Amino acid sequence: NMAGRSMQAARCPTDELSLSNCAVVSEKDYQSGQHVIVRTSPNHKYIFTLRTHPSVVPGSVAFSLPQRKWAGLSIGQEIEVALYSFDKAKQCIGTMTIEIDFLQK
Amino acid sequence: GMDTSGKQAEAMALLAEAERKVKNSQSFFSGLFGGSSKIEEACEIYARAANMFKMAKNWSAAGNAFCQAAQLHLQLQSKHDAATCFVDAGNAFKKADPQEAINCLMRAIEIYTDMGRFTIAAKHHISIAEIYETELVDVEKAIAHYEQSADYYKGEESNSSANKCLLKVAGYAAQLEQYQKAIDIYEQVGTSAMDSPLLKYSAKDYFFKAALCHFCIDMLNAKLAVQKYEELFPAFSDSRECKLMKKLLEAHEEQNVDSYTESVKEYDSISRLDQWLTTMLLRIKKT
Amino acid sequence: GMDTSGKQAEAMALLAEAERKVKNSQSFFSGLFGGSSKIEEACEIYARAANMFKMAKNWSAAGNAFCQAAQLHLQLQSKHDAATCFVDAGNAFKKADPQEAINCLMRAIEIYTDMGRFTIAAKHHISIAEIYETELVDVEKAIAHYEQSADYYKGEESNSSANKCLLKVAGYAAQLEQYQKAIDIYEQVGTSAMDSPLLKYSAKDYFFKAALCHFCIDMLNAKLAVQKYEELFPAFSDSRECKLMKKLLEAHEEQNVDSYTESVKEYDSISRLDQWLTTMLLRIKKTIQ
Amino acid sequence: GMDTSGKQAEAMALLAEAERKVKNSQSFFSGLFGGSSKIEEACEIYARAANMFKMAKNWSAAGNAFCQAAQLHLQLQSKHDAATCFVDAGNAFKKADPQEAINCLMRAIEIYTDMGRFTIAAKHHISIAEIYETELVDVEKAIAHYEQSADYYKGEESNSSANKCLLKVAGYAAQLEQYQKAIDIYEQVGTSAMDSPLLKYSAKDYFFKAALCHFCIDMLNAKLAVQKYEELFPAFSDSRECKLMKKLLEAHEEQNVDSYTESVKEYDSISRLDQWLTTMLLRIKKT
Amino acid sequence: TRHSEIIKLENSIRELHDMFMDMAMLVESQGEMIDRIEYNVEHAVDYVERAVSDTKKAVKYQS
Amino acid sequence: ALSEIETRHSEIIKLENSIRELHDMFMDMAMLVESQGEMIDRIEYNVEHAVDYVERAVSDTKKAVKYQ
Amino acid sequence: RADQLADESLESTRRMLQLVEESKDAGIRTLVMLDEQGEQLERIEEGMDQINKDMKEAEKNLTDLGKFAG
Amino acid sequence: DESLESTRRMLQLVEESKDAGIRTLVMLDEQGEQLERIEEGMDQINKDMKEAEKNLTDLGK
Repeated sequence: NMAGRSMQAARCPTDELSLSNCAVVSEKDYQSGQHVIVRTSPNHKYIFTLRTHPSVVPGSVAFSLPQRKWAGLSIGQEIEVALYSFDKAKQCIGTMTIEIDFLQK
Repeated sequence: GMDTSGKQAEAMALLAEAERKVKNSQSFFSGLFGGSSKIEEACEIYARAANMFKMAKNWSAAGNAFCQAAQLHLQLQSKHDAATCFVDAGNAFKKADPQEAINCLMRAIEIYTDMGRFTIAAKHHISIAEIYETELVDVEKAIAHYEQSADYYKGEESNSSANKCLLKVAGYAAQLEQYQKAIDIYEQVGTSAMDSPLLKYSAKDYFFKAALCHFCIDMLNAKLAVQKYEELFPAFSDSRECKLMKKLLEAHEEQNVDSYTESVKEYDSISRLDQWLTTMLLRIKKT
Repeated sequence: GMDTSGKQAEAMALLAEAERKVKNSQSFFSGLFGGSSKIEEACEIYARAANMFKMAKNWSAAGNAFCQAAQLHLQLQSKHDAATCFVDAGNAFKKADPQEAINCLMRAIEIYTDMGRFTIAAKHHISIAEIYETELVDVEKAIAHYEQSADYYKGEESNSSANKCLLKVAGYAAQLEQYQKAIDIYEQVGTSAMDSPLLKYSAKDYFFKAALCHFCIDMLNAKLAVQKYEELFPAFSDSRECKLMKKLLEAHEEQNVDSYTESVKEYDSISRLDQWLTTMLLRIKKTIQ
Repeated sequence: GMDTSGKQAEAMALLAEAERKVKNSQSFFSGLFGGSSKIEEACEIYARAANMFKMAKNWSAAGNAFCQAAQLHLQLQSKHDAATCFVDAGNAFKKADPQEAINCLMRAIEIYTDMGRFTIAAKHHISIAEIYETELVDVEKAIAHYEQSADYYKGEESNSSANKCLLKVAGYAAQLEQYQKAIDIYEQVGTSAMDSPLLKYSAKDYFFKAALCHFCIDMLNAKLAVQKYEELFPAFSDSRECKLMKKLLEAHEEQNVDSYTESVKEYDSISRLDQWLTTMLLRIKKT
Repeated sequence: TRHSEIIKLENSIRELHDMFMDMAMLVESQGEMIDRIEYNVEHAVDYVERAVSDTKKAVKYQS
Repeated sequence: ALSEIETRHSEIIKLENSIRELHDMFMDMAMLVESQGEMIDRIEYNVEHAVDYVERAVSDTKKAVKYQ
Repeated sequence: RADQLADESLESTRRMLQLVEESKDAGIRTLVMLDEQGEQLERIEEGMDQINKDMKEAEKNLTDLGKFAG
Repeated sequence: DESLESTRRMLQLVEESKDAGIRTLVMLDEQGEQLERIEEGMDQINKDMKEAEKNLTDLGK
């Protein structure tokens, strides 16, 4: 976990979790709220917040379609996922500017 | 011959005087111990009796006589003759009852592997795989036989035969929905074919098939895979396969059935499709 | 897999058996003097172990056993079987160690040509050149091997194989070596196909290649050779390559890079490149000043 | 280079030991009567010496050694090996000096026919005809060899092989201002190609040639020949050849040389001719 | 549209011509191999027949 | 322009004919060469079996001579 | 624009005629050629089966003779 | 209009011929591959038979 483990990408199981923007994980692998860095390549690292779900098969994280695409995650693909720790004294977002557009025309 | 059954009855009698010969082995060879050649001619009469059984179209009797001759002759000597007799029995058993053909072919396979003959062994492996396919329904055993035969072929750099066997295996696996093996094979064979000029005209088809298999599992990665194929081969996009794949994947972003239905109908209007592609498309495009 | 491990175990057992058999064989030759069977049965054990070991998926020791058995068979004045085992060991080493395979195959080639078989020697030379050039980056030795194979083929009027080898050699020379050999070989192969039963029209490409090499040498030689081929071979006159070459030469004459670039672009669009003409054309363009 | 120089050095050495072998072997046969093994050994020494001469790039001496081995072996009452040695000597003599190659190949053909095998005899006959044609100008000997080979091929029911020789002979006969043989061969092959499911396309071609040569005599006979061929081959008129020939006939009827030449030039422009047709047309135009 | 389809025809006919150019040499080389193998097998059969027959007569009649 | 289109009609007729000749031609090719392939397979098998048989024959004969 | 129409039509007809006839004659020569290899394969098959029979019968009779001698 | 459907027929025939010629190439290649193996086997048997018969005949003396 701390050093990171190879894992297979999975599809998000439920709509609510997909709307939560949380990387759905297996309870036996991670715990809800944990932050993990997904290494898709030496230069491609992404940070996700982990949320547990009973249907998550061991050894995989369920990613919603937006998450996968943004991070280029392919279902059934292998990625290296390692625990990532935030520096809250410096990484607590005070002001975030978010672009909003209708998701569907 | 339709009227050669009187001498096939006489040939049952010939196998019977072979029986008299084994009776000699029982009692008379004590004084004829040097008559090993006599046993050989007994096997010879066995064989020719079996041969005219074959001429009389009595497949079961011909195969039984072949197996008996093989068993008698394989007295720890002349193993090649025993293997030939066993494969002849298997060929005779191919029609009518082929199950015992399987075991006799397995024995011949073992004999050849011990001897060191590999092309014949792999050919018999393909033979048993195809008889499984056409007569029985087991496919996994056929898959294993094809894998083993391809391994034997590739051991001696027999690249083309192993490539075709692996292509058939990949097709079966795709039919058996094990897509990782299918994509690995379709793309290993495509990249190998593109290497030499003599086959550079075929890689496109393999690439297209591999793309479909890839598009079967992960839609989001299908675009990346097709881009990788296009950049790998500059002349892949120009082929109609890449354009049609791009049309399908870009239309699949929005839920309009008419678009891909008319695309596939238009493509079919230029040439008929096969069962594999049509079935794969029907299964996949449902969702 | 059980099959693998069992095969390796029995292979080690039978290799030890072969070693003790040969040592006891040396002992018995003086002790009882049974002749030379002992050694031949030892060689049979070696061969069986080697074959079943290369069935164990392991190659290097299989080829080593093949070479050892071949040597212990050749020391009994038996040559052809030893040479075949040498070739088999080279095939096994192909994927294990190129140097050992090459050495064994050279031994096989020399013994074969000593026997008097040229076609086998030429085939082995071609295999040597192919393996040498595919993985090891070098040509000149490959060129020599191809030339030797072509000479062996021509020794027995094998015109097609020698022609293909000479064509490959000339192509390699033109890519890297000087263009005199390429010009000669290309012209000869092109002119040796005017009465081809099935290739009565393919020589044009060869002629074009020759012309390209001439244009690599100088414009004057380019035009003189183009004319010579025009009169000597009337059909090439109506060839598309002839018009393209004339256009390219006339454009290069007046130093207008746009005309040359557009000509090559339209030619490629009309017909796909081959990755060998493109580099030649780029080299020609590099000397437009 | 150095390889050839060495090969030649040890080959001269081997020839020294070979002459020693023959001399001492006849001496040992006279003084001890050791059998005939020594003669065979001398024969193999001659064979290997000739082979290393060939490796040394000295064809004359290699062929001489091959001929010596062949004659000594046939003196040993064995022909097939002697015939093989003779044909090898002929092949060695093919280049450099082929004159004695002719005689040795004739001897090989003679021994083959005495044994009674025909196909190899016909092959050697056509090879000798090719040698005469390429290296000599005596076309009569080439004609004789070609017709003998055609006779052999036709007698052995090898129609396809015979047809090629017949066409060659017909062309050569037409070359030397003799048209009866050419006309007969052309018409016969055209008729034989009538019902061929494959060759039918070219049935017209041969026919056309005949008419041209048949036109060398007079006009009305050419008209009769063309019309007769047309009735025999109803589709023959479809091709342009008939139109061109009618143009030639009508132009030549009224001393319209200019139209004759212009039509010939137009046909050349659409489809260029060969030396044979061009020469025949100019000869026809001479009158 | 006619221009596009005739360019497609141009492509296809060019590839067909190139493919025949490819088949020709392979077929000729196959024939060249066939002739040599035929010669060698005929030599082998003749030698086998004569050698075995002569040796058999010689080793059968001396007794 | 009328003559041009008439000539092009003639050309399309000729093209149909030639593509009506090449297709059947290629089919003939395919069948004949498939037969050749089958028969070469058979002869190759027989040749290999003969090779093995003669090799073992010489082995056994030489051993029998050694017994003498 | 009829100039380009005529030019392209002339180019098309010339190229189609030449390529069609060339491909025709090419395949034609292949057709004529294949039969020679067919009959060569037939003859070699005959020869090899003759060899096989002769050698097999010779060796079996010779083993019989050797057994008789011993 | 007939010209367009004729063009369609030409496309169909051309593509069929190409798609079958490609496999003609392939099968020609396997035939060529088989030829070398059969020839090597033939040469090996000839070499073995010659040595065997000559050695036996020499021993007969």
